[PDB]
Amino acid sequence: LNIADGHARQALSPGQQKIVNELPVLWAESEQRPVQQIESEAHQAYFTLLGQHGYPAEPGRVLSCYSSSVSMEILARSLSASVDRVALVHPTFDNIADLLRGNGLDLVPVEEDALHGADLSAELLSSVGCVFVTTPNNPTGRVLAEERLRRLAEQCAEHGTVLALDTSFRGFDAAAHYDHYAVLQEAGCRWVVIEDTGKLWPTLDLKAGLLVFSEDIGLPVEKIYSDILLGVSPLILALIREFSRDAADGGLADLHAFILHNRSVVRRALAGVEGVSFPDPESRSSVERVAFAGRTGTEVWEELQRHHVFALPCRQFHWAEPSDGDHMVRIALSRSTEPLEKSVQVLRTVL
Amino acid sequence: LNIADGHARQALSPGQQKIVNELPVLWAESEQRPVQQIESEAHQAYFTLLGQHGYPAEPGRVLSCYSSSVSMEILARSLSASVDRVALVHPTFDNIADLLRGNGLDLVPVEEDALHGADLSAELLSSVGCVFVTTPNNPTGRVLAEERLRRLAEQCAEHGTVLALDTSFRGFDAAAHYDHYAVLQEAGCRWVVIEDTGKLWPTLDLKAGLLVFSEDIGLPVEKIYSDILLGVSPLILALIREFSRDAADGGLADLHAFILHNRSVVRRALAGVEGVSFPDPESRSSVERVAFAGRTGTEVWEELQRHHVFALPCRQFHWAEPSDGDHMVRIALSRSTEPLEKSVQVLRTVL
Ligand SMILES: Cc1ncc(COP(=O)(O)O)c(/C=N/[C@H](CCCNC(=N)N)C(=O)O)c1O
Ligand SMILES: Cc1ncc(COP(=O)(O)O)c(/C=N/[C@H](CCCNC(=N)N)C(=O)O)c1O
Repeated sequence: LNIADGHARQALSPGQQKIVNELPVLWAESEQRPVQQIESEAHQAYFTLLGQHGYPAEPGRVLSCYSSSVSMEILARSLSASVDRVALVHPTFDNIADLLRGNGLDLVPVEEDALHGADLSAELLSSVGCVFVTTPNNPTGRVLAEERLRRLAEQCAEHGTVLALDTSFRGFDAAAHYDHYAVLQEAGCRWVVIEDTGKLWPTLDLKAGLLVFSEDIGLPVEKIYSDILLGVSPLILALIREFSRDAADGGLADLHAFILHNRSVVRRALAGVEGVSFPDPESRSSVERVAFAGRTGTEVWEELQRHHVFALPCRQFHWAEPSDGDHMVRIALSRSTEPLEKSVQVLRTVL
Repeated sequence: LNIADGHARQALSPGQQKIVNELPVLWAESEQRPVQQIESEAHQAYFTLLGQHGYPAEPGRVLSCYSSSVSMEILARSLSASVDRVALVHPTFDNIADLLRGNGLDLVPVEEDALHGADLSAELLSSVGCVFVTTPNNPTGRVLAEERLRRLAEQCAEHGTVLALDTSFRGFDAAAHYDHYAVLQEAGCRWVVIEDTGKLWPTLDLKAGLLVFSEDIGLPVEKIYSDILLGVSPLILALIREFSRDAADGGLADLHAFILHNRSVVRRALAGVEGVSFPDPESRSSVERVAFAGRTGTEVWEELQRHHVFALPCRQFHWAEPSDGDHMVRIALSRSTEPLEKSVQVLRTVL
């Protein structure tokens, strides 16, 4: 009863199973056509699916990577020559912090209330070479609103600061489907976006990170990318294209309704308990934070393990101040509903 | 007419076509069995296929990565924690150098004749924390013989040096099919090997790098691997498993015969031209160097392009002295014979 890893483990839909049934046809197509044609079609399907109409479609402005984390490694190393300090949203997915810090960058935490609620201080922006924002954020689900993205982008441009976005959870929240690329190109900061197909669908970790960057980024992303790969499998791009097309023809709506149901299953199952609260009431992400007073997320985690239920304590996400996450756990929602409901039912009895 | 990229673009055999036809069955399998089980089966079939029987089969000793270059990035960044200087075979695939140099390692080139023909000097082993050998080497095809691998491993153990091997081309040459792991364990040096499935078969870049290391490696490979990925798709591991089994069942002998045929087609078209010569007469790799007098490899490439034939100039492999490769191009042999044959007929008239 794994509710820890955020990737999708629910069954395929009928439309998605039909895609999988035609994998030999996609293989034939991948053998027959220029990879670039399929990649263009995959990018267009995925970006247009999620409202990113102004993405740069000239071949080579979007670099297909095996994963978001590969893209992130390329970005961190590309930053490390010219940047000492990154302002990083806190909490966020902890590997972002480990990848930046492992490549020699010093991190400055920016709390969410500060990031979403007001302009960043000039003193901060002038003291960092990059601002890095996960939107929708993991674990909180919080979406950087369009006006805030615009003001942040403008401020980064004013300060010569790179604006980097990790938009991996984009597909789950329509609030994140306004055209980010329009905003960034309009603002004219040096920017980079890491899109990710890998959390949306149960494609057995067949996915791509998509590293997108402004023409003036002034970082060696293209070169270091080239150092790591020539490209991703056309079969995976064809897969992405088809899953995006199925998503465009109602699949995406069905996925939102399914995550909403599982989020509901979780909140109904725990609402009467303690002492329990749900810090992110408006989140539509595929992961869910749960907070409780009295006990520690680590304790709760330890006890759930005894019952073969595996969630995540939240300490790891508060990468600058782990005690900040002492009283919360994270629960994965991209799960078949029956196994998910068993999981939180154990959680309820433990509490 | 692409004869540049090393990856395989020849037609599927009947038996490989049959594996592609079962991709939906392998998908359902991947959904239903623990990834670790499939991974162990994939590893066992690939290592055993190529004679690497003493590979450490305990889970977690073989780290499955999206590609050999991802494995290489992990190794490079791990080395930089405690190593300043790496001795690297020269020429070799230039990403190996660009990844090491880009993670902050200083490179000492070791020409192939030094590496294969004599012990490494005490002066050299006093100055480097790692020796890195690509075997079979790309682009030369040169195979590190068992006697030299043993002696190299003995010297690394004596000095405390890490011995690192890149064995992506292993499957093409039966001279590389003696058990490298037995040699490395016998010597007791710190060692790391990057195996790669992606050059052998036309799998549309569905592949894994396999990062294997001694228990005393004393480098943070497990931590850095974990920061970049959790694992590779079970569908890709299942495919590796099935392609390795088809190869054990005669595929591999047929592939050796196919590559030999195509090498003969190239040499048939060219060995009487000019001024033309073949630097690596004994190579059995899927890539082939051609030398010429008078003109430059870059200039041959430009003329080939005009006729829509894309080969590779060799400068980039001589990563410490590119002018060493000024008079050579590389030709990909993992190609359908007819396109390859058109390609060299064009290259013939050019020369
Ligand atoms: C905002 C964000 N950006 C990037 C990544 C990197 O994903 P990647 O592994 O490279 O495919 C994550 C990962 N989230 C983790 C899944 C861990 C990887 N899952 C997997 N099985 N491949 C989580 O939320 O549990 C993330 O939340
Ligand atoms: C000894 C060696 N170790 C690692 C690599 C990295 O392999 P990877 O691209 O990560 O799957 C190569 C690559 N050889 C290059 C292929 C270029 C990549 N092709 C692709 N389509 N992804 C060649 O010889 O042409 C190599 O020769």
